[PDB]
Amino acid sequence: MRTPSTLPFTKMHGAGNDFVVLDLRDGPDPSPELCRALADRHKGVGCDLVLGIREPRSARAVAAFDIWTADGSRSAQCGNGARCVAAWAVRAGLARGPRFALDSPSGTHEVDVLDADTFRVALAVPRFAPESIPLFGHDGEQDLYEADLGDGTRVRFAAVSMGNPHAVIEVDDTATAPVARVGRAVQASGLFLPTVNVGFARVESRDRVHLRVHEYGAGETLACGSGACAAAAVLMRRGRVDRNVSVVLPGGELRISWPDDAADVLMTGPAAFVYEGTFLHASVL
Amino acid sequence: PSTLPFTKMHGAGNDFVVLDLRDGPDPSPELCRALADRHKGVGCDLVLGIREPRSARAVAAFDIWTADGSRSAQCGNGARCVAAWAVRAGLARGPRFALDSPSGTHEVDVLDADTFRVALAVPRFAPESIPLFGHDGEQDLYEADLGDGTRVRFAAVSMGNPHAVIEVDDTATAPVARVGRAVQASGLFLPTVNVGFARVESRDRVHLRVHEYGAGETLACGSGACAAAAVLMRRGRVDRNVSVVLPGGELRISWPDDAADVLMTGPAAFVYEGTFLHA
Repeated sequence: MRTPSTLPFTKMHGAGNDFVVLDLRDGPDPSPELCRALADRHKGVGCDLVLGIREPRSARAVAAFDIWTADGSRSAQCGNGARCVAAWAVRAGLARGPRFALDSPSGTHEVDVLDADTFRVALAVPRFAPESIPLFGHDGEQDLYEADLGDGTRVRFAAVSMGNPHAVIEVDDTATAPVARVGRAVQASGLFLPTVNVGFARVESRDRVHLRVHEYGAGETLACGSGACAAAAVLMRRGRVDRNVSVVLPGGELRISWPDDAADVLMTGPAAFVYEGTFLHASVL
Repeated sequence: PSTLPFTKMHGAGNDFVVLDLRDGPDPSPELCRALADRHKGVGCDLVLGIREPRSARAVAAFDIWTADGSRSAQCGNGARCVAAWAVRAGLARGPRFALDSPSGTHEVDVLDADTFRVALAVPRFAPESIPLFGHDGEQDLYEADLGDGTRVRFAAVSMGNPHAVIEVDDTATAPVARVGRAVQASGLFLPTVNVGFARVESRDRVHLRVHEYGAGETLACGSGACAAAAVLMRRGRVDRNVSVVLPGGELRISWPDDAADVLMTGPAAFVYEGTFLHA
């Protein structure tokens, strides 16, 4: 039922972090050229990430997925995307049952189906040691570190690795924060790897946290799952919120659970099917 | 109804969701907004709806909705995309035909599979036709100190919609959003004026950025390109056939004589076919 010259796809999003999902089983990977075209919001389809679904690699998983950014390069992990792959897998008959595993580029992740739209994904175990983030110029683990980013920009932040590095800055109001400017400053500070994602968090209660994230490469999007998990863990590590907490992002709301310091952070949230598509003249770019 | 077939197209990066409305209701404001949402919907500058023709001449009409669900009286790049759509659907057979827009009837020449020349409108420079306020009896280059401290020298023309055309030394560094909004709020024009920032490279070539009503800048504004060309032709600065380079692509503009329609040649592209799932 696949017309030659065309590429079927599914447009999805997880809390406004949006994806072009391809079924890559028994065929090639998309070239970088094709990924770039797919992600072009005006002349292509438009998305934060291209996700390609294949047969499982691990013994237990029901499907595997790979990830491409809007410039065509591969990416090692994605938070919101995993929920969309899970929903897509359920819809395609790949994944039956309340619980199943998915292979990402970097690991195998257990998924719980909470309802048709809601999926819970184990992401990673937070690492706080300055040595594992790495947090340069710091040796003792601390709840908060302090950065002099030049006169007029003094920043107090927490630090944690979720596979990717994260700086978490508490704010009076997130809608409000110099996300792009301070996020770029922290990224260029040399306190972290240049890949650090900078979150700006406002604690509404022990149950509810508001967050914006300046992400490496993309900059800010509507939702950064890794950053949400990082903000939650940091605020839990310092006793500010409960071990189950809602994180409110521009594009949607997630529920983060971290039952034990040695356990994986769990990320619950929505997955949405937006439209089905057929990209024309897929060989002509 | 349940799901909704659509076609995604663009004209020089000005992008559209095209619906076939020939026997169904118009998209609601709510549907238009969901359709235009780039992250949680389809994503487009405008929604276009194909309808049966109104004029004796045309093979099809089309209506236009903005990303907030309100209707729009015309669109230059969209017309080329409607032309391509109409050819593909078998509505228009040979290399020329007419299309009804919400505000007129437009001759289309099919130059090749992806290239269409469309007659936009006859330029009107009379201050009372723009309408120009405060002036409204004066036809020349104008100068005005806007309410935001900027002094601007600009030409005025109506292509159906109003246009202010400002010459600059460099389109890349021009204050398109700031001065474009200043001009719209000025009261020299209806708030609906599109504000162009044009650098003349040669008599054959013009670079342009346009601050549009409502949307702000996009990758291409066809009516703005026609307005900038007609202004610079009346000002004697360019030939009656001129290329207008926009952020998303290039258009070829011709205005054979002062009573003629301005003709706008440029690309139209099909990107993908889609089924919107509502749910």
